[PDB]
Amino acid sequence: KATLPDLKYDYGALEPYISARIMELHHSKHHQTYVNGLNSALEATAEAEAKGDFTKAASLAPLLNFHGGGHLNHTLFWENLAPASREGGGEPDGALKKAIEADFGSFETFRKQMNAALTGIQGSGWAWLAKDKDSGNLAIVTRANQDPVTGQLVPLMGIDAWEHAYYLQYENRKAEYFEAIWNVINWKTVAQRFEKA
Amino acid sequence: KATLPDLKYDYGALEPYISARIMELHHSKHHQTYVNGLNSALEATAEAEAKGDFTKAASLAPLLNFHGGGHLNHTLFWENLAPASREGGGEPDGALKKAIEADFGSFETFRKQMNAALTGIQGSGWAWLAKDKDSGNLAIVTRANQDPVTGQLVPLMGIDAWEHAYYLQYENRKAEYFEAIWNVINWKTVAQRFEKA
Amino acid sequence: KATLPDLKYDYGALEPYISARIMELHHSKHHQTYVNGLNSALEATAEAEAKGDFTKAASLAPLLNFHGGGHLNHTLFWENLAPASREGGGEPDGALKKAIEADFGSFETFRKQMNAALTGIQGSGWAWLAKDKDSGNLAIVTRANQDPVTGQLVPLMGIDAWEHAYYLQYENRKAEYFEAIWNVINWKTVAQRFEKA
Amino acid sequence: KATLPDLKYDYGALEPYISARIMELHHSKHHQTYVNGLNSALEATAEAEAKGDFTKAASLAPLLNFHGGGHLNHTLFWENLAPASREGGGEPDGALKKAIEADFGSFETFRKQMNAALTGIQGSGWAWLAKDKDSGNLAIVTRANQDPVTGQLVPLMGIDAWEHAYYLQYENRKAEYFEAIWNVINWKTVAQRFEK
Ligand SMILES: [Mn+3]
Ligand SMILES: [Mn+3]
Ligand SMILES: [Mn+3]
Ligand SMILES: [Mn+3]
Ligand code: NA
Ligand code: NA
Ligand code: NA
Ligand code: NA
Ligand code: NA
Ligand code: NA
Repeated sequence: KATLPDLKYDYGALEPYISARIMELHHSKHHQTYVNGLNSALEATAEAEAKGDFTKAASLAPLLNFHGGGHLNHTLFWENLAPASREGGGEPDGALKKAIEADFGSFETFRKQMNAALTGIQGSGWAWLAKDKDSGNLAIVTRANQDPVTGQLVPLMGIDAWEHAYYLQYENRKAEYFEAIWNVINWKTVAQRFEKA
Repeated sequence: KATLPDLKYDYGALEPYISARIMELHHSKHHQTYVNGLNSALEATAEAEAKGDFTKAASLAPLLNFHGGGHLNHTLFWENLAPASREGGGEPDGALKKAIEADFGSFETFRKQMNAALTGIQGSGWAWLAKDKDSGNLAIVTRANQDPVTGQLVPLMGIDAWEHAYYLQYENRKAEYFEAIWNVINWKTVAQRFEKA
Repeated sequence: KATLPDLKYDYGALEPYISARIMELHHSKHHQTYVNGLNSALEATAEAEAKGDFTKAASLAPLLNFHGGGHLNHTLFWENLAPASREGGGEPDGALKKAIEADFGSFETFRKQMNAALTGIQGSGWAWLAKDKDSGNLAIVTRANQDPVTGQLVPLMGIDAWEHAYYLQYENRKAEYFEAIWNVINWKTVAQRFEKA
Repeated sequence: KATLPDLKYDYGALEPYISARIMELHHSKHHQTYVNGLNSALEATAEAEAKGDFTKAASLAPLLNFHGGGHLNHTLFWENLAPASREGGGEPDGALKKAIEADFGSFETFRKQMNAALTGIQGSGWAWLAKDKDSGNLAIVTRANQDPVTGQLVPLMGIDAWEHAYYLQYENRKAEYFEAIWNVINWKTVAQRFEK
């Protein structure tokens, strides 16, 4: 079944940009809950279907979307987060940089639009840098709740805008979080994602 | 494996209220598409799960909801329709009639409010008479697209408000469709559901 | 122009159930932001309407829904909260208590159903005890984000399930918050609302 | 007062690709209903605000989005439609041709993508070729119901996937409609919107 991926660093390795207690709760509590809920959903869909109860199997689709989205979203999230002193922060280079410039004008303009995109989210949700699977063309998208980036879009970089991703440190000052997190984004990971398939 | 149920009468039995062409298409084409989509979603989900691809599994949630919802909703829809010369039309009686009367004042008022609810649906959707699983109180709810009536509420009588349910015969004049369909509602089916919920 | 209502008590007066900092931010930051956004939207709608720019006028709808809902919800929310030493806590009496018994069997069943409702919200949202304006029947509903309770239902008592409502004090342990808040619900306010709806 | 815009041709001018009956219904009944609906929402929002009733004003937001969106979407829709014999059909030229070829690979690749997006719409909705207001970066997007394309994205070409846009002629065969409509898309208009 699905498992919680370990982090590549200690919970407090993203300070002062994200607090240890946030990293701790977020990974060990919130994501774990999505892992658990993802396994429970697949198991119920399975057991309902072996019984020919499609009404029941189809009634689990929202929980599969919520938890399956959560597990995926957070997995990609830790992956593109890293300590500022090491591979976190800065900006991309090579092929990824060139497409960002060609699709957004500059990295700085992309940053602004993404922060703007994050700001505009009403309630719980995510903003993503994504590409078209076929052309590679880049876009800034947002997702409500745990809805994922899938299908025609491949996700490259995600910032979680749920209140639980920042409130303990930044409280209602969500702008400060959105500005701060760029220091711990791992653009090496984003490039790998972009430069593949 | 999920299957398209046959109707209990011929495609033209509900004329003049719903045309034979509408019924034919609605069943043979539209509902069939939902059945196939449901089995396809469920196969693709199991295929993924065996290969530990939870990303793919979760990505199929929308199609499971949509097609799983279409199958259930249309299944119940056909069941609460019957030719006017038989079990269709008229008004409910017995415990059902008293329950309608309790929660809506009269059958006529319920019929008025449901017609309004159908009229107020923006885009594609369904209106249902539903029953609270604990108290038994009745209400009119609306659902977008093919989202089902599930959880706290049990569906008893549905009317489809997607344009394919009426456009060939009534065009934009949805109010005429909503008024006409009461002539072919199977209140014997509804009362059966009412007894078991 | 819309204005921030004043609380009827000091920020720390709902302790230990809700912390002072939470009440402070929730009222002076979050609600104040909705009030500002609502006025901003209504000014913008008027400015475009006078220029015959109906494209602009329509585009301001999500903001009008978002802020105007947030204004309504929180206004109501402060009104059905009070200190335990005073009007807060306990159980309702009179017509309300009995109406609750009629539609949920007991006050405690309703309580469990409310907490179950709150817990089941995916993402940001609210749970309400509402009353049907025609039948007088009570029900528990949920709303996404700041989507209000309007139309056929009249809100009677609301609980806020957005994370900023509890996270500083309860962190991810929302069930502690949902359980804890009943000690500061103002049933007399809810009773006034019941009487007049 | 918002008003129903005039079409620049007779209702039967888009046949055999869109029928006279669909066109007449779509314009004279559906869009007219969005026009009246918008004006009513703006009125009641005007009434409400004067009364200091902000609960009533906010409660009108769903209708404003729905009707205001429908007015905008259909306005643009007729503008990017024209009789095949004239401004309709064919391919876009100019820098718009170049952009599509840059962003999608080919017009043929782009077309298929949109047709697939349109087919992929669950329920009522639209598909749009849009550009980013700041970069000119093209995207295919979809909107539920009458939700419009505003803000960071500028719509350039819309195709309506509501069932009332095709069912009378094509019935359930939505793909037939999606493939057909390309012979009456006005790319001159789409090219204007692109050049802003
Ligand atoms: Mn999160
Ligand atoms: Mn149908
Ligand atoms: Mn709040
Ligand atoms: Mn249309
Ligand atoms: Na990490
Ligand atoms: Na591009
Ligand atoms: Na907020
Ligand atoms: Na709205
Ligand atoms: Na959409
Ligand atoms: Na036909």
